[PDB]
Formats: sequence, structure tokens, C-alpha cells
Amino acid sequence: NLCPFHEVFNATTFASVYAWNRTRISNCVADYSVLYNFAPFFAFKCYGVSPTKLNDLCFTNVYADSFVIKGNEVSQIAPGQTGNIADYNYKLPDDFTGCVIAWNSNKLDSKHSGNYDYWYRSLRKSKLKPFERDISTEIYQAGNKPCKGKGPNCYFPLQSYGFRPTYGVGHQPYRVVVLSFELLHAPATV
Amino acid sequence: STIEEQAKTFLDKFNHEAEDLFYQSSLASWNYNTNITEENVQNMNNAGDKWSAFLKEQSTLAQMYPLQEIQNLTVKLQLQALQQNGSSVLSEDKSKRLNTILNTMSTIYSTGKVCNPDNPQECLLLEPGLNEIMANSLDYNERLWAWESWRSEVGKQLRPLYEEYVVLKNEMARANHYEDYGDYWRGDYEVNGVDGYDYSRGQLIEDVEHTFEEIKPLYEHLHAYVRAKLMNAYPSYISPIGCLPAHLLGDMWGRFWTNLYSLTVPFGQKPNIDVTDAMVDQAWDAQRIFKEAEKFFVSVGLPNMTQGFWENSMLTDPGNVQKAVCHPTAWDLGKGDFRILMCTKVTMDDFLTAHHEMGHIQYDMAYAAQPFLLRNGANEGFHEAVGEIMSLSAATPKHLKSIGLLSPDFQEDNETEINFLLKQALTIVGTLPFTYMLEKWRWMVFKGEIPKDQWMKKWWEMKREIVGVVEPVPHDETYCDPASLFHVSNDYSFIRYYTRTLYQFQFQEALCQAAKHEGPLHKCDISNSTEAGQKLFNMLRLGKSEPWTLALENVVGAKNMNVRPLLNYFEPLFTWLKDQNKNSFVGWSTDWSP
Ligand SMILES: *[C@@H]1O[C@H](CO)[C@@H](O)[C@H](O)[C@H]1NC(C)=O
Ligand SMILES: *[C@@H]1O[C@H](CO)[C@@H](O)[C@H](O)[C@H]1NC(C)=O
Repeated sequence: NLCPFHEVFNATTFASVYAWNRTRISNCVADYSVLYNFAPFFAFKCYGVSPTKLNDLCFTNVYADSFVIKGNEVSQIAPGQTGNIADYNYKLPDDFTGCVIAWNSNKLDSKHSGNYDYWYRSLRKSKLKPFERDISTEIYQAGNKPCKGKGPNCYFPLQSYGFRPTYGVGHQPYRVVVLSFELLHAPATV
Repeated sequence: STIEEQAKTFLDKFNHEAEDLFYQSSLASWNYNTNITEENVQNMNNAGDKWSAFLKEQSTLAQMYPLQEIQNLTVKLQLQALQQNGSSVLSEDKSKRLNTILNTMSTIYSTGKVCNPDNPQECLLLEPGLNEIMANSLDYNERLWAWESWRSEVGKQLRPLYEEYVVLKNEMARANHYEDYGDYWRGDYEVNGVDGYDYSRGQLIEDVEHTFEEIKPLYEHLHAYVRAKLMNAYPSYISPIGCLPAHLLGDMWGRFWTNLYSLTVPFGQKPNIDVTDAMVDQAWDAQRIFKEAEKFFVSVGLPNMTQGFWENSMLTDPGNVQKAVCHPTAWDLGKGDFRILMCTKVTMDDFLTAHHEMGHIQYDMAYAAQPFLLRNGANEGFHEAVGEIMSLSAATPKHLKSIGLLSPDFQEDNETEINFLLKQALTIVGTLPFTYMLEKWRWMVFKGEIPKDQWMKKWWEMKREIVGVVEPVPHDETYCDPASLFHVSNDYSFIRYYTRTLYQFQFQEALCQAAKHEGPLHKCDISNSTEAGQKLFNMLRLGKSEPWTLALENVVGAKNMNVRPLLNYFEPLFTWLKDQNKNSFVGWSTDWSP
């Protein structure tokens, strides 16, 4: 058969960065021509595996994440990076083996009046360990007084993404699909 | 958590919300500027309203972090910029009265009209008719009549409003932990907190006075030459002792001497160079001028320009349909959106203005990486200095020959150099004493050395001793002659232009020094020189993070205002003027009266 790689790149909508979506693509025959056939990619990196040597490699689990970020925040999707995304939203392990694919999507993620349906986390008590999800909207207390609600020294942790078609190039939406390759002692199915 | 940490996580939320609300306000203003419609006046107004509300709630929440415990310089600067009480420190009724008086001032100045002579239908407005009749005129009577009529129609109806406005603004400034309104305006050129680079308002006054004292010889020689030239064309009207009439000087207020070239040309046989015919012969459209400007900027070393600058910004007049305004402005919406609003044609003026606005655009792209409250020039004369140095570099004959607007067989002579130097001097060095005198008068009026009942006689005295122009007719104290200027009636500062010229000449000298140029300074060119571009960008990227005394030092090697580069620029003209007016008298005596 064929791997469900098409339904990941061809999704009608993409989840937010602070709440990304992970799908396991085990138990299928890898093709990779679907990912090689899509639109030109603003970025295409793979650490650990050669792009061409992907056909003969046998793996047991292939994960596929999906989110939407800005243009100048794409460079933070890499092992050993510091920023607002790599600390609180999405972190990759220092030992990584997979490909990172991104492509500009301005025609689909711009409402000309504020596409406030995309959110990211800017305030957190501690950094995020690799491959962790944190979906919470509890008030963040930055002062020395207990917080009874929104007000002085009490902020909403999330921050909205406002996307417009007239923005620059670093403030435009970019859909990112990373492909983490996991190798285990169990027999390989991919 | 300490106070520096609370300040830091409060200043990040401000930054995000503010960039969004400013983009919406600015896109609303562009849509109004590019297309005038009541819906557009309506939306400009609603978005401005939401921005002002945010700013005030955040400056009322930003008052809980004292500056005595903040150590970081950038955080302290942002908090200081966000903690200003402003006009809100006044009472509600007083604030409303001040706003109404400012609004009525703007309305009377904008819609002021003189129609007394002949039938009332003979109505002449300022911009269409008065400026046109003042730019070119050969009759004494009409110029004197226009001057007196405008001065009366302004002062007679504007003096009490100016008195009330002065009193209210002085009270507000005193309540704002200052000395007067002049001190409030002078607080911009202030550095405090870093050792080695410190400044004060009195230091600024002393520096301005010292620079004017150093520069006075050149202006005296230029004034003597101008008076000698005007004697022949306008006989039996100017005494040789000096003090040319204020009205008989070109511009309505005599801010510039640009339109005096037709009467003060050194050599009429050799005309100044022009490339309008060259541009129109090669079918140069509005796109090619900006393409060539971008090519020059990228040849210097600065980066290219985004596509959104090409698709979004408009560069040509949209015709009778969809009327707009033609004022060349470099728009910076903030979220990676840079646009230019201007209608261009085949003219040298547009060719230079393209580079002038592209300089501001490059500055904006350079400092766009700074936080929201630190995205500005170090002073108010830093943007214009960059614009004018790029314009100066783009107008050299060598550059014009290189780009292709002039024949390669063309040759330059000393007569053309003298003509160009005099053209530059009539605009740059001819507007410094007027600015200095006006700013000094405003400072003394605001602070209190000037009696309330003595406002016009001392103004004319200072104009006589400093600028060197007398009143054509006596004026009683009821008049409010200074208020006729656009800047004073609309609450604007004026020292910015003096500071801008003094900074721009230093910047040009320092930049073309590093390009390995040998010869006169006025022929310096920066094309095809990456070192100068890198040196300029090093200060461009700073923004307002560092004090101006350090940004200035990073480029020219000096941390203060200097006038030596300005005198070096006009050295051949100074020598020629010294050689010229050796038979005529030099200087003026204020004893002349009508
Ligand atoms: C998905 O695939 C279809 C056809 O395979 C194509 O028309 C479409 O542009 C792709 N992308 C989206 C977002 O639907
Ligand atoms: C996202 O992940 C969920 C499980 O977390 C899965 O059920 C779903 O199919 C994925 N895709 C979309 C578009 O929701």
C-alpha cells in the first residue's frame, strides 16, 4: 500500500504552534515522492539522514508534526536553538534524526482583517523539554502577590497571531511539517 | 521577582499589542491619504481613537515601576518614554480650552485669507496665490502690500490666542516637573545616566551659541554680497549700510533665499546643468527613477528592497479619478511594510527626492530590529541628515556621468563649481540665523525674560542684530508677526533644522573620508564603496538604543556638534566671496530706519 503522507501535507487546516498535532505513520510502505512533489519549500533540512538515502532505510515509527508559525521564527525549529518557540512551544532534542519541511502559505492563512485564530505561548514558568505539549490558559503571576484575575501584574499567557496579506516576508504564515524518524529494536515496518 | 523583572514582562506585552494597533491606525491613514472619502476620514478617526486610549491606560499602569531601582539602560529609557504625564496633568476644563485654542489656531492659519483690496471676490489664499506672488515679483508696492496685509490679518486676530496658549503651556510644563516650555522642548537633546556622554539643555544653548558665533563670518560675507547684488536690480530702495527689507527677500517669511538665484547669479553665460531633457529623451518612466535609486543604494552596500514596496506603494498620480495628496513621505507601517507616497515626473527634483525618501526607508529597515519604543533616530535631525547626505551624493556630476544621464564628453569648469556652491549656500547657510533667532525668541518668551507687554520691539531688535533685516513699516505692539509662521502657530520646534545641517555636513565629510577621495569635499561621491556603507549602517542599526553623543562618535569620531566640516564644504565659495566684496562694505548697522 501507500503511506498516509498526502493527508498530512494536504490538510485543509493546520493546528496552532502552542498546540501542535502529531500523527504516527507506521505500518505502511514509504514513498516520499509525495513530499518531493509538493510546492517549492522555503526551507528543507534533514539532520542525520541523507535526503537520497531515505528510500532504502527501514524504520519502525515515523512521526509527522504540523503547526503554523511566522517567517523569522522558522529558524528556531532546529536542535540547539533559543527563542520564544524553542523554550515554551516546540522543542526538538539535541539528538535528532529527521527532515524539517516548511513552505509559505499566505493565500490560505490571511483574512485581510486579522486572522486571530492562531495563538502562541509567550509566558511560562519553566522551559519545555523536547516533544512536550502544554495546553493551558491559566493566569501567569509576574508579581509578588497572589492573582485573583486579570489586572496589574497578571497576564494572559497566550498571544494571538495577526496575519494579513499586506505584511512583509518575515511576518507571513509558514506551514511546518517535521518528520521525526524513530528507530527501535522492534522490527521495522516503514 | 524584583522590579527589573516585572518591568521586563510588562514591556513585552506593551510591545505586542502596540505593534498591532499602530499597523491598523497607519493602514487606515494610508487608505485615507491615497483615497479621500468620508468612510476613510471616519476610519482614520476610529483607529486613532483606539490607539490613544491604549497609550493612556498603559501610561497609567506604567507608573508603578520607579526608575530609582531599574539598572538596565534600555529598560530605563523605555519606562521614561512610557511614563510621561503629558497634557493629562492639567485640569479637564483647562485641557479642553487648550485643545480648542490649538484647533482654532490651526483653522485660522489654514483658512486665513486676505480679500480687502478691490471687490471682496478678489480673494487670495496662502498656498496658491500668496506663495506664487512672493516667489517671483519685481514691484516693491505689491510685495509690501502683501507682506503688511498678511501680517495684519494674522497678528491682529491671533495675538490673544497666542498669549493664552503660552500661559497654558507654561503652566503645564511647570506642573510637569520642568522649568518652562522651552526647557520641555530642549529636553529632547538630553543624555543622563552614562558616564563620558552627558548632556544638558543649557549645554545645548551654549553649543548653539558657540556654533553660530563660529559661523557668523560666512553669513556676514554672503549677506554683504546679496545686498550688493540686490542694489543694482532694485535701486533707490536699499541703503549700503545694510539691513535689507524683510519683505523684499523672496520667501514670505524669509526662511530661504532659494528664489534669489535669478538676481544673484555669478556668471549668467554658463547655465547650470540639467538632465530633464536627457531623461525625457530615453523614455524614463516613474519606475526607472526608483530602480536607479535602488541600484545606487545596493551599490553602496545597503540591502535591496522588498517586493511589497513595489506592489503596495504607489509612485504615480492616479489622475482626476480617485484624487489624493502629493506629499513625498516614507511610510513605515511597522510589520515589515514599507511604502512611499509620492507622485513623480521627469525632473531633477523628483530624481533627488527619490534618493531622499529612500534614505529614510533604508534607515527604517535598518532600525526595524529594535523594540517598539526604541524605533526612531537618536535625534530629530538624524533622519533628515541621512536623507540629505544621500541626496548630496546622488547629485554630483561624476555620478550623473557614470549612470548615463550626461554625455561622456561633458567637462566641468570652476564657474559651474562656483554656481553650484552658491546655489547650495543660498539654501543651507542662509537659513541658520533665522532659525536660531526664532528659537531664541521662543525660548526667552516661554521662560520669562521677555515682558508680556514687550513682544514685538524686542523681536525686531533681535532680527536686526542677528539676522540683519529691518521692518519695512513700523509695527505697533498689537501685532503678532512671529505667529504667521506655520511651525509656531501649530506647536512645532525649529532647532531641528539647524541641528540637521550641522550633523549632515559632518556625516558627509566622515563618510566620504573613508571612501578614499582626494580633492574638494563638495565633489565627494559614495558610489561603489562598501566601507562607507558599512560605517553608516553601523550607526543606522542602533536606532534610539544608544545616546546621540555615542552614535555621532561612532561615525565622525567626535561626540559634539561641530561647524568645521561646514566651513570646509564652502571653502572655495568663501575665498571667492572674500575676493569679490573687497570694494563694497561688509556688515550691517541697525541705525537705518524707514
Ligand atoms: C490538496 O490537494 C488538492 C488535489 O490533490 C489540491 O487541489 C490542493 O491545492 C491541495 N491543497 C489544499 C490546501 O487543498
Ligand atoms: C490531529 O491529532 C488528533 C489526535 O491528537 C487526530 O485524531 C487527528 O486526526 C489529527 N488531525 C486533525 C486534522 O485533527
